[PDB]
Amino acid sequence: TILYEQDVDPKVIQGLKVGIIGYGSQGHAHALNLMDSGVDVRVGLREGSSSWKTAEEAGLKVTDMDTAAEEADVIMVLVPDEIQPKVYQEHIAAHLKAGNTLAFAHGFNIHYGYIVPPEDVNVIMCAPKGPGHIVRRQFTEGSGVPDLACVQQDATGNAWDIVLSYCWGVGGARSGIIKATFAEETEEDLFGEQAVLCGGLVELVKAGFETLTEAGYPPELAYFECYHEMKMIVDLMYESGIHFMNYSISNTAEYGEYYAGPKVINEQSREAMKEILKRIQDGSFAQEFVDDCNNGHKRLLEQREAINTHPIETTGAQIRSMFSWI
Amino acid sequence: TILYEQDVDPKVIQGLKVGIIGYGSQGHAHALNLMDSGVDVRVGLREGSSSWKTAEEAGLKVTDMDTAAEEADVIMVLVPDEIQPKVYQEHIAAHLKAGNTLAFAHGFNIHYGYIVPPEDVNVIMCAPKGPGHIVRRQFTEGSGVPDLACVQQDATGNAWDIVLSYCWGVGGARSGIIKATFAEETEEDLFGEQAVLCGGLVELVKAGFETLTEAGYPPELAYFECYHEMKMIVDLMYESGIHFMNYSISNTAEYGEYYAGPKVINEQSREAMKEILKRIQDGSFAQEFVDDCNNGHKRLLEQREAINTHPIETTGAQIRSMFSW
Ligand SMILES: NC(=O)c1ccc[n+]([C@@H]2O[C@H](COP(=O)([O-])OP(=O)(O)OC[C@H]3O[C@@H](n4cnc5c(N)ncnc54)[C@H](OP(=O)(O)O)[C@@H]3O)[C@@H](O)[C@H]2O)c1
Ligand SMILES: NC(=O)c1ccc[n+]([C@@H]2O[C@H](COP(=O)([O-])OP(=O)(O)OC[C@H]3O[C@@H](n4cnc5c(N)ncnc54)[C@H](OP(=O)(O)O)[C@@H]3O)[C@@H](O)[C@H]2O)c1
Ligand SMILES: [Mg+2]
Ligand SMILES: [Mg+2]
Ligand SMILES: [Mg+2]
Ligand SMILES: [Mg+2]
Repeated sequence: TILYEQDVDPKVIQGLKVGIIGYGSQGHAHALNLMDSGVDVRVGLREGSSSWKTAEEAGLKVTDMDTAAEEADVIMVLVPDEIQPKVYQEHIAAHLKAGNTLAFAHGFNIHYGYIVPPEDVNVIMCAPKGPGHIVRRQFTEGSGVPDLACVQQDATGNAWDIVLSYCWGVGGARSGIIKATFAEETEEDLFGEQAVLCGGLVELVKAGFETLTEAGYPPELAYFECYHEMKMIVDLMYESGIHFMNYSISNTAEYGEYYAGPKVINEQSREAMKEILKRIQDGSFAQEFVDDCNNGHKRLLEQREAINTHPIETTGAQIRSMFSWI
Repeated sequence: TILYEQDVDPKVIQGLKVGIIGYGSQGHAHALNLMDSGVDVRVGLREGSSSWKTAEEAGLKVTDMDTAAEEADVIMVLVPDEIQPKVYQEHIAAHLKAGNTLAFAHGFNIHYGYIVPPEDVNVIMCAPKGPGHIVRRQFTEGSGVPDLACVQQDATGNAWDIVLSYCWGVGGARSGIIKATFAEETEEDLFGEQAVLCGGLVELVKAGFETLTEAGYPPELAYFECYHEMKMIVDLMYESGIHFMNYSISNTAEYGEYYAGPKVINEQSREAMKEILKRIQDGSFAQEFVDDCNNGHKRLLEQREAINTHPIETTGAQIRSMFSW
């Protein structure tokens, strides 16, 4: 089920030229981890982008997107999902040669049919299960974010060797690579970020913080209890399991966990998770999201403004600004 | 509202002998952080404890609980909350002298009245807002878990100086010390662990993992998606705010966050939080917990067995054992 360093061949990606289109969250992580893994990488950007100089200063070769796509054997598309079909049609498609590989870090555009690649190129994905800044940070610390590896089209007959070697180059074989399909990855990744990692988690910490401040407790106190301490609890779970986190916390807390958890994450919460999954699988969430992107990110940005001005953020920025380290 | 190093005086706790009763999750953290901060510390344990040799090997003075309470000026009680009244009456109370300080790391027993200390001793609390192993790890890395500082009784007239200095000694001034009362700490601490940090968080990750495995996804994939990635998201929030974590994740994920969050943490979840807080404030949760403790921890241990043998735990133990670093 899970593959590690003995299951992959680093030489396969080391023998191919990689073009990373974009330099955002995933783009910088993939480009720098592959550079450090001995791969010939170049980053493709719009002329005059502010990210040009950043990438150059980090030691990477930077060129325009058309040049990166024409030079590369593996073209990895790391611009926002809603932008990829336009960037693909205008700067990538005409430069694909039979025997190149087009790669993604999410299956959204190929699964939902917004990009249809030509027949004589591989279509692969290396999807790190982790946000880009951390895909970079863990690799520099000797660890690595786990990846899902997928092949939609194998024109060379070695697409699997190529995608597994690319996961190696971004740190995935340190923690584990799982083979999956483009539809599986798209659906589980959408579900996780909606239900648990970003949707669920940020609303649970906001609701706790608002319960405490509504009840009269000071917002600095509520930040250190519901928000800052979260990292500490999750660090123990990440390293050593729920059983070790529950051994570290007091018996008072552990009884409280078992009593309160099903009350806060209730039958309705579970039914909402089933409905989240249903709208992912039926394509309705993907259409909602692309509709909002074609309406100037209207919903996204009014929701961004609301959370960025929430009292948990104003209180947290002041607290964090006063931390001192020895 | 928040106090830092310039607001505390390290020399006060450096001038007092501290006795730590117990050596569990908070106990080892307070003993070793105070040792490293230049305080004269001893740990008090039962003769023959398996923790005795671990504390000696870490370089602490270790004695029996009655000797540590007789040697000390500040006696910090870091045994489980349900057993503090018995250890206090049998090994601590008779050794308190006028001018000593009795300290706790949670206000549960003094708030709910299970311990009533004598009149000429200070009664203080330094409550780190973090699990003990991390109170120690952050201090050794040059950071520190923030603390609540409280004074229930000030016999010496300098109990505030002592508790703030003690918070300095365990790393609290690096991140912030807030003054609070014993009632406020007890209520907010019980609420946070039940509603958010331990109850809410573990059931959220369980429910996402079970949704995916019921829907046919493999458990190892559901572990990496719902459980392992959580640390990574929370790290960004801890270091740089929700606005930075939302800048790091894709626009697809950020739209997904804002659409799905209120559906999973719903109006019922919010009403359950307000009920959790009401049973904390009215003492009913405290009595429920102490009744379970007086029944052999029967409910706690059946629920511990059920989560320790959940597929999320069996899958995680096997995944984590194969990490290369
Ligand atoms: N964020 C994550 O951690 C994460 C996790 C796993 C997978 N994914 C997947 O990785 C992929 C990329 O996501 P991301 O979040 O890394 O992207 P991102 O950070 O939002 O992408 C920013 C990059 O796209 C370029 N860009 C933006 N709009 C553009 C346009 N109209 N034309 C040309 N370039 C444009 C930007 O250019 P400038 O530099 O010039 O401003 C920047 O280099 C997506 O498929 C995503 O689902 C993301
Ligand atoms: N856990 C946390 O992170 C946390 C966070 C903040 C505050 N608090 C508060 O800190 C206090 C201590 O909690 P904790 O979780 O650190 O305790 P703990 O780890 O459960 O305490 C274990 C220590 O208590 C001793 N002990 C156990 N039963 C005993 C008995 N019958 N008689 C004598 N000693 C006994 C143990 O002895 P042996 O070593 O001999 O087995 C061990 O040294 C509580 O007030 C708690 O609310 C805890
Ligand atoms: Mg993801
Ligand atoms: Mg995603
Ligand atoms: Mg606490
Ligand atoms: Mg507690």
